[PDB]
Amino acid sequence: MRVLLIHSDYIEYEVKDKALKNPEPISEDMKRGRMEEVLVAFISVEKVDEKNPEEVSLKAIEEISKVAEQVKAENVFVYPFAHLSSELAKPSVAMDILNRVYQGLKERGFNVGKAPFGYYKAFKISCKGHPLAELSRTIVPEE
Amino acid sequence: MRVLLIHSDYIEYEVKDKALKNPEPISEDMKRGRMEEVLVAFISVEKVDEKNPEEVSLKAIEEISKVAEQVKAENVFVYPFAHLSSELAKPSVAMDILNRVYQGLKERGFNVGKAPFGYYKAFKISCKGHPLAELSRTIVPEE
Repeated sequence: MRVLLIHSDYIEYEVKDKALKNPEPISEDMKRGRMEEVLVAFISVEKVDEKNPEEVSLKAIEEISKVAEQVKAENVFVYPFAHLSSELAKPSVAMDILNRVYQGLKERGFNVGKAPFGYYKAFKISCKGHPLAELSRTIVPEE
Repeated sequence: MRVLLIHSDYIEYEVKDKALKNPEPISEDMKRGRMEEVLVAFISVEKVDEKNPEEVSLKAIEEISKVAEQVKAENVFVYPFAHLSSELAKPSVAMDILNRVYQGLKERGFNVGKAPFGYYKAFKISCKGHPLAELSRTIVPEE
């Protein structure tokens, strides 16, 4: 897994066309969203993550929480984002892990939003300028 | 080299703290910038690019131009962005290549903007939702 963490004044998205034939099933509330004062976690789920979805997710949950604690973010947004790696996971495993991370973060007491997997999305973001406001993390299972 | 190409209604930045000890020397006009209706090229210059800075840059110039032609963008923005790879180039070579790409794109008749290398930057972007509006490219020299 590769994660890009961006501490942002806001994130906003609107689901547009489908990018896969079998994308994530969505409800009407899921086709747009906005959070403010938010650590946006852009996530690429990778092939090696398929060895241990649970271990990878837990490690991601810990890393994302730690950065949110550092920048004092109470809001986290899980934004699926394939472009951080070419070594991508099967879409079913990607969704599995994205969900594990999303749920895990709520279980830690954050307010967490998400964008659905497998659609093209318009999105707006404003990245605060700070040293810890734009970070990247590599998280992989122990083999 | 890894490039993330985002067709955007706008990009905007404001240079904040320095992220390196020897960043790119900047003038006062360089510390903020805005373009609209713009193909934003987020660029990670990689270690393997040091074998042939010229060849890599030319390949990048061609790929970025082609995408701008597809989405009919007349404005391009070169945004240095280390997070697309862990296999990073020496900062001097990174700046060399970023400049080659920037200049090359102007020589093709685009209006081109850039953000300086080596600073933390606040930035705002709005990505159009379209299928070709958020793309990634790997460009490396032939060995």
